[PDB]
Order: sequence, then C-alpha cells, then structure tokens
Amino acid sequence: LQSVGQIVGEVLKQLTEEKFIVKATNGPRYVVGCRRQLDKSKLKPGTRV
Amino acid sequence: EFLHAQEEVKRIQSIPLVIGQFLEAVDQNTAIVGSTTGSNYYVRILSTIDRELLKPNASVALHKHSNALV
Amino acid sequence: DKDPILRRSGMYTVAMAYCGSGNNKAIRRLLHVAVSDVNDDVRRAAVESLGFILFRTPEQCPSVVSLLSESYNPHVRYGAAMALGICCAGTGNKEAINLLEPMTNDPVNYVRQGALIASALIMIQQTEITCPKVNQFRQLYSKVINDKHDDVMAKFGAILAQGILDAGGHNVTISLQSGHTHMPSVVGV
Amino acid sequence: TRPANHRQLTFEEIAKSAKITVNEVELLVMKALSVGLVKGSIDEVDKRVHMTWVQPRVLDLQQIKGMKDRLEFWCTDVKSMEMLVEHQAHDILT
Amino acid sequence: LAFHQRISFCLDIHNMSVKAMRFSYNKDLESAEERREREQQDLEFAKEM
Amino acid sequence: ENSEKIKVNKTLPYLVSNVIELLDVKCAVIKTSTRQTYFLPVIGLVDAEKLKP
Amino acid sequence: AEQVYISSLALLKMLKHGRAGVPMEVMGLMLGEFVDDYTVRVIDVFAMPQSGTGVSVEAVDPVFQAKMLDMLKQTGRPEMVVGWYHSHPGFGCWLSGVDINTQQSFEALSERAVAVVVDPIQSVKGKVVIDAFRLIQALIHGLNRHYYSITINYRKNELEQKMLLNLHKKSWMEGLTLQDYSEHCKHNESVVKEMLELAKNYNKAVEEEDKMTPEQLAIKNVGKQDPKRHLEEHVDVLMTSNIVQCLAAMLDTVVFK
Amino acid sequence: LAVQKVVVHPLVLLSVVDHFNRIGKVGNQKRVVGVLLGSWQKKVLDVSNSFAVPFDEDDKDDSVWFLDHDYLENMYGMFKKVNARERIVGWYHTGPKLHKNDIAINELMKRYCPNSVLVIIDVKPKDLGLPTEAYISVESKTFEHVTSEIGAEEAEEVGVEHLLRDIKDTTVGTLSQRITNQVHGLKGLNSKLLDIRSYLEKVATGKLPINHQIIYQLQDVFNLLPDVSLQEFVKAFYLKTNDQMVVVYLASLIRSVVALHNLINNKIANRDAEKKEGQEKEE
Amino acid sequence: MVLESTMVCVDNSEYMRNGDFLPTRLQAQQDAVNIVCHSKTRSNPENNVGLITLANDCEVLTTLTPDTGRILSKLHTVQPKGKITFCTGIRVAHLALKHRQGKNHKMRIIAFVGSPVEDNEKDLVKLAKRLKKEKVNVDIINFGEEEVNTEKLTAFVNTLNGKDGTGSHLVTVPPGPSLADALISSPILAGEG
Repeated sequence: LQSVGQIVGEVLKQLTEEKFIVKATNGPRYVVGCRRQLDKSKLKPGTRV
Repeated sequence: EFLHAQEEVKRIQSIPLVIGQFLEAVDQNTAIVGSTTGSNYYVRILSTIDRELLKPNASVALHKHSNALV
Repeated sequence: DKDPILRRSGMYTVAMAYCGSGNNKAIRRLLHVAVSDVNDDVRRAAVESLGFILFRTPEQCPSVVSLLSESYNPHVRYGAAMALGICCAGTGNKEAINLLEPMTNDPVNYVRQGALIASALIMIQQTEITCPKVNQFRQLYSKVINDKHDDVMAKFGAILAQGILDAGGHNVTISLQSGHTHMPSVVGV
Repeated sequence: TRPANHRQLTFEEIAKSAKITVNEVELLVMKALSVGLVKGSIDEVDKRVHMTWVQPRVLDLQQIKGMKDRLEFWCTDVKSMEMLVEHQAHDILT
Repeated sequence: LAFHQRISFCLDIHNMSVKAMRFSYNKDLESAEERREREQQDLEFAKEM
Repeated sequence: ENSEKIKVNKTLPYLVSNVIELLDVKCAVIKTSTRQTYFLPVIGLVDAEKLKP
Repeated sequence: AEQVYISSLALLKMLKHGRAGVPMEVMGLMLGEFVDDYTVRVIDVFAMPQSGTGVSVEAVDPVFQAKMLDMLKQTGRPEMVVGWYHSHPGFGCWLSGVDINTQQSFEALSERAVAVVVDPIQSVKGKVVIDAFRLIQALIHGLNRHYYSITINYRKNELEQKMLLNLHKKSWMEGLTLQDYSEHCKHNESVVKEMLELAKNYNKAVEEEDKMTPEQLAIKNVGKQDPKRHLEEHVDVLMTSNIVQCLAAMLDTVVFK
Repeated sequence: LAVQKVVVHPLVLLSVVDHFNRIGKVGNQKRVVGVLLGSWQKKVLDVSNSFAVPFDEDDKDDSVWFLDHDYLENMYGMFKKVNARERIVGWYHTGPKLHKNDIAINELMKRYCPNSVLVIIDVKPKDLGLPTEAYISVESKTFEHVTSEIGAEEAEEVGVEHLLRDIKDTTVGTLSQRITNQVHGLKGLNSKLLDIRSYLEKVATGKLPINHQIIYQLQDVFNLLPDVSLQEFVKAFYLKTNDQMVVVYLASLIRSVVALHNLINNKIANRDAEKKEGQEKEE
Repeated sequence: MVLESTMVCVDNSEYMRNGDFLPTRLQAQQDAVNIVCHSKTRSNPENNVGLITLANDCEVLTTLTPDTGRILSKLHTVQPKGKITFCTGIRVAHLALKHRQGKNHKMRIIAFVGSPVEDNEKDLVKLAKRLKKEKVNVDIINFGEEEVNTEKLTAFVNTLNGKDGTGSHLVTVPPGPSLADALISSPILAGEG
C-alpha cells in the first residue's frame, strides 16, 4: 500500500554518466541522474525508463 | 569568501531541473526561455552562466520554482 | 583557544584589561582576531569589546565601524551596533547614530534589534528635535511593536530600547568613564 | 671504474686491457651488450665505445662510504636549492 | 635577457594601470527593506495557501 | 487489514487508468485518465487476470 | 539555545550512505550521549538496511539493531541511540507526517531523541545541508506547527583536519615531474594560434562597441563571445603552464646532477 | 588480477582515527586494527568503507596474537545487508610502520577475501601528508609497496569541503598551487636521501647484513644520474627556454594591453562622471 | 553457576591422533567437550568458551560464542598427529580471555593434553603466574604417556593457584573409557566450576 507509482520516460540522452536528458513520457524534458546499479552503460538514447 | 558564495550557490544548480530552450534576454541578467511544459517566462540568469554561449534558442537548464536559468 | 569561548571572552578580557584607553595593538589584535576568526559571534563579540578599549574615544568609532557597518556578515554588522552604541551611549553623534539606521534595516531582525538597542543606549535624554530622529526610532519600535511581521527579536529590542530610553522614568542617564571609570557601569553591558 | 661521467673507450684500451687483438674488440663489446651486461654504442670511425650504462654487482664496507658521501653531496643540493627557492616567492605559499 | 626585460615592462604597465585605474566611487547597497517585506508577505501568503 | 485499506481505498477519489503493458518481469504500466503513465511495481489490489490492457 | 554536536566521522558516514542510496530515502541510527537539557552529542552512526518500502517504523530492524549494538560493545563504542538519520533527496529538509509518526516511536524510547534529515543531492560542495530537530519551504509542512528546528555544530580535532588537508594534495614523485615537452609545445603553438584568431576579434569589438552603451552592449555580448575574456583567460594557461614547466626544468638541471 | 594504483576515500581515514581515539590505544606499545571494504575487481583498488576489528597482541614482542573470525563473519554480512556492493578486501593497522605478525595474518585474511591488501593509516599525522601507505604481499612473500591517493567521491567532496572549509587553501589560481607543489616535492626528496644515507651507515655500523639487492639499486640510481652540462644538453635546454620566452613575451604583453584598454574605460567613466556632477552643481 | 569465559584447548596430537578410548582420543575429546560445554552452557547460558589449536600452527579453531557454534566449529578435524603449542596455545587462550565478551565473565580454560608436553617450568609458571595475574580459571584434560604429570601440569595447576577455581583445578585423564564418568569426579566439571 505505501508502495508507489514510478514515472516513465525515454532517455533523450545521457548528459553525463549520471546526468540525463529525459523527456517525461507524460510531458516535458528534465535534467536527471541515474541510480547506481542501473547500468549507466545500458541507459541510452530513446530508452524507456 | 568570494570563492565561498560562488560555490555555495552551486546548490541553485541542483540536479533534477527542467530543461528549457532559450528564447530572448530582455537585457543584463534576464531573458525569456521556453519551458518544455509550455511555459515561457522572464527568468533570471546565474552570474555563472558562461554567457557567450547563449545563441538565440538554447536547450537550457532551468531551476524549477526559482524557475531561472541554470 | 580552539574554542570560541576562550577567544570570545579574550576580547572581553582584553576589554576589562584595556577598556577605556585604546591599546592599538590590543585593538589591532582584536581587529585581526575578529578579522581572523571563523566564528562570527567571537568577531561580533570582538567588535563589541572594541568600544570598551575604544570607550574613551567614541570619536572614530563610527569611522571605525564604518567599515564593519558595511560587511557581508550580520554578526559583524551585529557587533558593530553595540560598541558604537556603547561608546556614544552616554554621548552624542547622530552621525554615529545614523550609521546604524541602515543596520536597523539589516534583514536580520536580531541585527536591527541590536541596532534598536544600540541607538537607544545613546539616545536617552537626547531626544525631541535636539534629536528629531528619536521620533522614528521610537515609532520604529512602535512600528515594529505594531508589526506582526517583525520578530520578537525585533520587538524585543524595540520594546526594550524603548524602555531603555524610558528607564528611570526616562529621567536617568547612562554613564561610564565620562572624570573616571566606574566598572559597575560597564558590567550590565 | 672509469666513472662517473668518463665512460668511453678506444679500441686499443680494450685490446690491452683484455689482451685481445683489436678486430674482435667490437665482437667482444657487441656480445657484452647482447647478454644485457652493457648498454651503449660503438663508433668505429673514431674507434670509441660510449657505454651508456653498466650492470652493477656488489661491494664491501669501504665501497659504501663513497655512497654515503655521494648521497651527502646530493643532499646538500636540495637543502640549498629548496631552502633557496622560498625567499623570492615567499608571497606564494599555502 | 631581452625577453625577460620586456616581460617586466608589460607587468609594470599592468601593475601601474591596476593601481591607478583602480581610482564616481560611491552609492552602494544592493538588497532592500521595502522589497524584502514584499517577499516576506508573498511567502506568508504561500504558507497560508 | 480493514483499517488502512479503508483509508487508502475509502478514498472515493478514483483516477481511472487504462492499463497498457502487463509486464511479468508482477510489474505493469498504466496511463491515467489524466493522460499520465506511471509504472507501478505493485499492481496492488487487482489480480493479474484482472489485468490486461 | 539547544544544540547538537555532530562528530566528523558521523557526518561523512552520513553523507556517504545518503549519496549512495539515491533516491530511496535510506535511514540509520545515531549513537551519542545527552550532556544536559541543552545538548545532544552524536559521535557515531550505523546504517539501517533497505526495504521494499521507504523509511518507516518497521524499517527499523530490532534484530539488526541489537546485533550491531553488542558488536560495537566489543569495540567499546557503547552509547545510547540518540536519534535517527534519514534523507529526503531533492526535497530539502523537513519531516513528512510519516517521518513524524516514526519520530514519535523514538519519543517514547527517549523524550530527547532527535530527527536528522540529510539531503544528499542538493547538498552542495560548499555548505553541506543538514538538519536536526524534533516534534511538538519547510513551513508548508509546519516547520513550527507539528515540530520545531534545532541547531548543529561539529566536534573537531587538529589531526582529523590534518588528514583531510592532504585530500586535495598531490603525490610524492610529484613536483619534479616534467610533462612531455614535445606535447607541451603543441599547447603553446596550438594555444597561441587559437588566440591569434581572437586577437582580431578584440580589435573588431573595440572598433565597434567603441560607439555604444551597456544596454546595447547586452545585445552584442549575450549573443556572441567577446574576445576579451578569451585573451585574458587564454594568457592564463600560457603564463602559469609555461612558468611551471620552465621552472621545473631549471630545478631538475641544477638539482638532479 | 594484478593491480597497480590504489585509491582511498577519506571516510576510512576518519573512521580509523575515531577507532584510535575511541579505543584509547597508545601509539607507543600498541596499535589499532580493522578491515576494509571496497572494490578489488579491476587493476586498481577503490577503498571506500571500513570497520574496527577487536584483537590482541601477545604481551610485549608478540609471538602469537588473536583476531576474532566470528566478529568478522558476523559483521561482514551485517554490512552486506546495507550496501551489498562493498566487498571485504583487506585490513589495516594504524601502527606507524609494518610489524612481524603482519605477513602472518594477511595470510589469514586470504580466507575471507581474494587478493587481500594491507594499508597503514598514520594516526599521529606529525609527519607530512599521506598518512596512509598501501601494501600487498607477493612472492619469499614480502609486502610490495603501492601508490595511494585520497579520492573524494561526491559525498566526500561535499563533506570535506563543508568541514575542512575552515582550514583549506584560499589561494587557487594555478601558479601558486603549482609552485607550491614543487617545493613540497623538494622537501620530499631531501627526506628520502637522508633515509638511504644513514641507513647505509647502519650498513657500515648497524650490523648491516648485506642487501646486495639494495646496493645494486643505489648504483642504478647513480648510473641514471643525468650528468653533464654537455655541449648537447646545454643546447637542448637553451633551445627550449627560448620557445618559452616567445610564449611568455606574448601572454604577459597582450595581457598588459588588456589592462591598458580597461584603464582607458575607467578614465571614460570618470570623465563622464565629473561632467554630470559638475553639471548638477549648477542646479 | 558459572558466569565466566572459558577456552577449550585441544591438542590433536600424538595422543589425539591415537584412540585413547572410543573412537579416537581426538574423537573422545569431542563429545566430552559438548558434554562439558553443555553443562557449561547449562552452568549458565552466556557461559562462553574458546577453542584453539597449538601444535606447529597454534590458532583459534572457533572463539567467543555460547551455544552450538563451537560444536559447529569443533566439527571439523585438525592436524591429527600435531604437536605442542600449549604454552603459546595457552598464552593465546590467555589473550583470548583478555577479549572475552561482556566481562564480569571470569577467565577459564579447559585443556586436552594430547602432546608429550614440551615446555619449561618457569615459562609454564609464568603462564600460571600470568593466569593468576589475569585471574583465569584453569582445568586441564590430560592423558599422557605415562601420563603428562610429575611434570609441568602438576606444578602448574598448583602454580596458578591461590584460590582453586578462581585459578586452577587439575584432572589428569586415566587410561580406559568413561570420560564423562571419569571427569564427573574431577573439577574439570561440577564441584567448583
């Protein structure tokens, strides 16, 4: 119950390893970072996250 | 200290901001950008903003509520 | 001392030692100390204690603080108020006074609170078109005292600084080495 | 032995030292290199051997002394050099 | 030597100009009290909301 | 059980959302009546079968 | 008037764990002692494992906790649990109501227990953001209504600092090292060349702007790149970079012999 | 497998210190010991976290010792539950230099890790920087010395900067920094040379065994000694220095032009200023 | 009864390598341990014991605990024909007890003699001293050749001992079976503990 929704989006691109340009799948673009064990390598342009 | 205030403000940059495209700049330390959300505002530009690099419409880092150009 | 506390009282120590007559080196030390300390209160203090070793000449004290009047830091700008407010407490210099009125608008209420106080410490008996400014200064308190958006920092000093001016049925003064020192004068400060 | 900055040889020197007639002398040197013993080069035209460097073996007590003395000298350089660079540029320190 | 001598010249010309150039110097005070109050008011309003 | 469920469920505000992909890698994304896609890793109250686009 | 003193090791362990958890509000516990009614000292910290859900009451793991406690006893780190850290990455420092309930679950354990919120991401390199406080931007959540703020300081040592100084130091064999010369020459040949093209730029800006104002100025220089900050900035590299390289050699030649 | 450069985060430093003064362990006849978690996989070793290990030495001149294996394998997995990515690497003793049972117990830690490393934190700091020193054990089987560094991760950047702030260097630029780093290196050099010097004395006195392996290396130090204000070098340096002059003759110079231009602008502001002021003095 | 830390000293050695009564001495050691330790943890819960190997490679074979983890640990073997580390082993077992957990636990040691017992009397007694200094409880399991006795072991329990079980009590194990029955007598168990 406490558990919770998670926004969706495609990676527009990877600014830095952790810095990302992602257009919200439900709207505008944002500068954001990764998590950790997500695989900064996998994160790639147009990848839905 | 001069180095402090400059670094301390770094927080202003943050990390989870809202990209915007640059539009026009009323003049010194100001301009109108576009929001990816569709907003288009007169916003304030951080002294750091290595300006020179401000063509006519840049994809731009926007503070969220301070809503200004990072 | 690593600890502000010792450094802190050091100035006061230096004061009670060198209060009244200026020891430049002391002042010089006190300055550079206030200059050289991380902790602001110490500096604030260090600035405060100046007006003791700087007692006998309130003269340059405005010119003195006219630097510290204008500084990034509130504490500095805080410690300003007292010493000058102290040096001229039993004296004149609306000139000295007027320096503080901007500080009375320094965003930190605690600052102006001090400034409020510092003024009144000078302003007793000096009032009414002798010093026209007292009206505002008084009203400023009242203003603040009226103001809900001014703190109980702000109103605190205000009400007090008011009461300061009105201490001893407003008919009494504030005196210290105005002639020979009296330590009891100092102590309350 | 012919060191420090003084390692060079004619072919004659090696001949007399090794009692080898001087044609081989360059065979002897070349083979001295190919085993890793020496590094360096040969200039025939003038019949010299510049020996970049020579493999070091060992020594006894006395040979150490020269080492301590040599170190002392190259300590003196620093002390003086380092201690002599602060003055002009005392305005830069942290 | 010729180069060294020249450099000292440029430097001096840069030092003297920095010590002389360095001299309508007054009318200083950013921030404000009127505006600050306004800002405070705004904040209060926001809080209320 | 009944307690918190009523608080979370009792919330008569309900934003209907048309399911999209029912990833079983128990995950599943949905787009709201607000036209907003949220990947919920906890399908919560609602069996898989109940699930489909 | 009330305050807490947060030892260095605490604060660094703190920021480390927080910055490592992005962005799932981690949590852990705080080890310390209550000096008087006006003070709490936090000398130690240990980290509490994650869970399918964010920070909350049951997130506190008794087994884990005591299991750590005794373990530390053997090491002589015996001290009360004086508070609990936490992180609200990106959302500043405040307690959600859910933060609150848990804070109560630490009230009934000790009435003076405190809450510490750390904010990893925003926390800039300058003044690290940290906040400690206990119940009754942030005002939206009733900073003063349901709870109230406290103050913080840091217990120090002349050595601690001394270790940290070498943080941004250099190596050993350093100072005598001479970067590849040939490669350096490119910087001076390539750097000077790039400046050359600028030299004309500065000329055109002086001959142009020579007849204008600052408002008109913003139109010119917010657009393009004035060659002023380029010549002055560019000269910086050549100057110091060349001087260090020139100086380095001067020493190696005389010194190393 | 084979690794070269070792990286260390400042949190192991502060942690180990607090272990030192936490446990009141005398720096004369006693040391502190704990273990190290991080990443050993690649050809560097990134150290991040650490925790304290209770252990005893055998009176004076320890023949035996004790380290609690149960404490380890009880704590380890209790760290795993926190950040799983931090793997048990090696241990440390804060005692100035190495010791005797060191090489013995590293062999022990080979049970709980793969490669196993041993670094020594200097808790006294009375010496110069780099209180750490990094070591491994290779075959024989001695400790190879490794380079180290203090590499601030973002979080430690934030932490150390907020704190050390009241102690950091305030001069940045670039020239002051470099010219400092140098002299720091010169001081370093002079130290090493001492070391070798009086040692060799101990060689000639301190019952010097032999160490024909060191003496070889000293010789090789001499053989590598650049002599020689030779007609060759004298030209090299000369031809090089001039290149540097040309670059300097430009930078300094043009830079001076920039100040000049700026001065001109200032005179412009003054001239215009007095015109308007004196204007106003009319009425 | 007991609140104190203990150490179990096992020689797996020229005696333990060799069955002194079923199945081996070293094995005869084993269940006797648990037997003991059971009564030890029955003496009180929290009663802790060490387990260590001396020989040519003295070491702890498990330490600190209070339950099965020893019985766990002891489960695996040792060098069977090994040799005396006793002094060292003991001196370890001493230092062991110096780290004994949650003190107010007195120091105790229980020692199987599976070795010919090579040591010097002073060292032995220096131990005995060090023990008594440290204030260790010391009881020994010895079936030696002859036995190991009229020797260090005999002086030692004496030499440790001002007060018996605050310092030392001896039993020198006799030939044959009935270990748990045997030692039921000796203040290795029961009596003063």
